[PDB]
Amino acid sequence: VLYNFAPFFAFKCYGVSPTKLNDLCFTNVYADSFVIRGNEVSQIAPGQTGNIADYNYKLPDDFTGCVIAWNSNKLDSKVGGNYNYRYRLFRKSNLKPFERDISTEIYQAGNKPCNGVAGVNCYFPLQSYGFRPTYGVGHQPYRVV
Amino acid sequence: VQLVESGGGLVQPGGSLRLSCAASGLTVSSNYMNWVRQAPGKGLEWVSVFYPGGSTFYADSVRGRFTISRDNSKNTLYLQMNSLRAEDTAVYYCARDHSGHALDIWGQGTMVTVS
Amino acid sequence: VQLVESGGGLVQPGGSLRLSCAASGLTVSSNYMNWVRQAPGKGLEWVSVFYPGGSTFYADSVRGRFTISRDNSKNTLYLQMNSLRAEDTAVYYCARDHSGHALDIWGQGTMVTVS
Amino acid sequence: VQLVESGGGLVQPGGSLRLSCAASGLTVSSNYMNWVRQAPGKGLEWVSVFYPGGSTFYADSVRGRFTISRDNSKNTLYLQMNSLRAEDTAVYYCARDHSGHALDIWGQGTMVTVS
Amino acid sequence: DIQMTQSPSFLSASVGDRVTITCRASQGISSYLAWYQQKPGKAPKLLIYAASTLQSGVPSRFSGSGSGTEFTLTISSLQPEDFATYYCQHLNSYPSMYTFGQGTKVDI
Amino acid sequence: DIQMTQSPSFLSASVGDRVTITCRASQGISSYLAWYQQKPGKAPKLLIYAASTLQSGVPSRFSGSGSGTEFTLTISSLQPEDFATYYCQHLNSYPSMYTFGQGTKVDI
Amino acid sequence: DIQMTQSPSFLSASVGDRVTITCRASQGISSYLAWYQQKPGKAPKLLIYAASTLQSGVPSRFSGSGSGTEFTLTISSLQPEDFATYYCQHLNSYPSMYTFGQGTKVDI
Repeated sequence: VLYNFAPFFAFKCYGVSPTKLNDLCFTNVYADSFVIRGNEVSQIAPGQTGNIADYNYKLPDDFTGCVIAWNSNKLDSKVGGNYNYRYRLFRKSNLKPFERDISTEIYQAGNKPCNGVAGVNCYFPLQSYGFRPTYGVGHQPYRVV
Repeated sequence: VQLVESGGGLVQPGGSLRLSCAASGLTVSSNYMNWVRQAPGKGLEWVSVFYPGGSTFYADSVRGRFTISRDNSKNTLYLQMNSLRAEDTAVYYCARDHSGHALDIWGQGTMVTVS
Repeated sequence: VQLVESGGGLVQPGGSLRLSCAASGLTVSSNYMNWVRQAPGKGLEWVSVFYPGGSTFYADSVRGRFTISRDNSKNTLYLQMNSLRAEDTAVYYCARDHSGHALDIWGQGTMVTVS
Repeated sequence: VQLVESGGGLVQPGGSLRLSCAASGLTVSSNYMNWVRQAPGKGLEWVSVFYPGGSTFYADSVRGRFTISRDNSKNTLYLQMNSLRAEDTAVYYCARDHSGHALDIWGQGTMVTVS
Repeated sequence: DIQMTQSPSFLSASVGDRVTITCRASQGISSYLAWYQQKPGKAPKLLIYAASTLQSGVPSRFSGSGSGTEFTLTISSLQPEDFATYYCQHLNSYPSMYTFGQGTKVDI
Repeated sequence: DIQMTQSPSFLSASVGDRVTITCRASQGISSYLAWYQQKPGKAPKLLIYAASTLQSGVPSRFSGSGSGTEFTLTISSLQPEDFATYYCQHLNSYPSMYTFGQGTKVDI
Repeated sequence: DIQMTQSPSFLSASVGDRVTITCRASQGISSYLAWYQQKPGKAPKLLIYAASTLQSGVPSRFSGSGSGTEFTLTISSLQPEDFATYYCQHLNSYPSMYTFGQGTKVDI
């Protein structure tokens, strides 16, 4: 049903085959969905290092699954701003494979104690995407499952 | 916060140098730190980057000969180079990234010439 | 045709240098190119050789510490050394082979002393 | 017996030097030979050791960057270093061990500063 | 890949008038761009970052506003100490990352 | 592991009198200890090794005797050329080997 | 393996007379041998190569002819600029390749 309805941009599978997917049995088939920049879709793959892979969502090395990415600039892009979507720019250390962090605590930079107010040397970790219809294909919104 | 840099001088082609980035006020093991190059009378260029995690990305012109290192004991950032006559003829800068694009705390440059 | 050579100076024992052989008129990637050594007040000696194909032969006294390289981008020949106090105390020459035995286009020497 | 030492000078951080220990009267391939370090205005410290057999023990502060070597052809002892700004800022001594604890034949020091 | 270029290059501006600088980005651009000031023989300092955010210690004299491909910065006051050089940047994907582009020169 | 320390550190001794130096070893010690003399700007030379063995070329003026944890060296004569520095050592197990400990200074 | 040696070593030759030089090769030799000239402090230049081939730019004054083990070169004219040094060579098998042998000196 995937091919017939939704055209795809990067349809890739690791450890399994697309055509031979139907005639196989699994006990659990998960499904993780998010929205990533176009040029950062490639960070969703085994291993890899980057802003998204290391600090937001890290896939395991011995990964058995499929990654689906298709453009959404027609719908997901907003009229003049899509500041809703955010990614974790600042984190102390990398994520163990298949992990999640939703903390909005203010990051600490420097040995000086960090107060609640961001100010200087303390930053709000999450940073907002900028989505507008006139942006290039690199910075256009994408949907990855 | 101050970022005083040491090292430099003149190194013959095919030689090696290391530069240390001393930072007092910010943690090197917690911020995006990077190296910026500026040949005399020309624009700036980017060399390395070093995330809070064990990650590092290099530019194409400085890949395979340039190695970066961090030591939390001295709270300093090190860059290791295996120089070439046109690869390293510039002042080197040490900076921190606030909002993922802007480098604010730029340290004083160190002259690294090859001859 | 001219073969101007660069590099040299003084390197401490255990150090490293590289010498580049700039040739304007002949292709380095097409001719037998070799390195010739001459200690002060003594006869000449042979160091390396570099065929048009990916082949290289070294003398016994310069094997394992001396590496040669060719770059068609700059049309130049490079020699990499990991010096020793008695291995490298001589002027170095760059030459081409016409008839498989004779070296005709000899470039100007470069002094490479160790101390 | 005399142990004259050569090498030294100034090496930039991240550089490399080698020091040779010339001994005329005792066999380097037969005695306990070792390297002793003395920063200016401070006490002495131990760096390496080299048994008659193919054995070598290093101190913790000089392990992995310091390599020792012996050549029976010249009857000399060599130490190879890959220097660091605080690892090597001292005069270096060459000695022999008589009774398994006492170093008698101490050679003249060689200044090895980094800058 | 995107290429950052600046149109003005060298300029001549007097004390009385103002100066407007523009740098273009090929294949579109996000809202993240920083402006630097580099007096000759000195390490450059951040002047304007993000979308006209302005920075503490940077005078309100400076103000750089723009959106999309067309980006620009303008100085309102009389420029007592004649500034020298200015640059753009924008962080990119894995291979290139920080792209500064050609510099700009302004003087008396 | 054992730590070698010397109590006197700096001292003041005249020509007429003698001088006694002691260095202590933590967690006990064997009978193997060497004493060195290092005039400023000169390579040190062996003075006394093992258990008060004395060495050829070292004057009978010097004599250092001790046993177990407490070790000491004494100079009997008037010390014409005022000596400068002195050290202890003892060879150890794999990780540490030669341990010299803090130095000692004696002068007029 | 073959060893290249020259008999004359140092020589004394006046302007009026000529000079003859010979270099010997152990265990026989092919017909490929080159002669070089090296004025002091200058990079040597090819003078005669192969079997008396002579080279463009080398004067007809020089002529070096020989066959087999015995090889020699002779200068016919009066030698206005007194030449200094001369060498032989012959390319060999894998380990040695270019063998130059001992040099030769001729002067007034």
